[PDB]
Amino acid sequence: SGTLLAFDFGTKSIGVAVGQRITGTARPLPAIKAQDGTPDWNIIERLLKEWQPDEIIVGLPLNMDGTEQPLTARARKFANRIHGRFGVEVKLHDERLSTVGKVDSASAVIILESYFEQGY
Repeated sequence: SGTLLAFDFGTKSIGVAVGQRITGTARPLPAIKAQDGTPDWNIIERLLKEWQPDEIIVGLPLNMDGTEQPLTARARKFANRIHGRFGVEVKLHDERLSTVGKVDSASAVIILESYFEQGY
């Protein structure tokens, strides 16, 4: 299909974006609340049945030198649980970021756009 979902892990909120390869674009969906990084999996399940993504992307936050940040490990755990519970291919995409509703998903849109621009 060329349809993809991206998630921006957070402990209180997880951003969501849906993207289309055919048109090469990404757009935000309403963020998902989390309780210490745990969402209401029914929401994630609904998104997967509704969009049938060819694969899903999860941002792997790192430092500008590529070292791991505090959330890196949680982000990864989150990524494995999606894959584990749903079987869809999940891909971690290095989120190299620096210290410088759908609006709460802005970071998920950037993660997905970057993933397309880098040729993945």
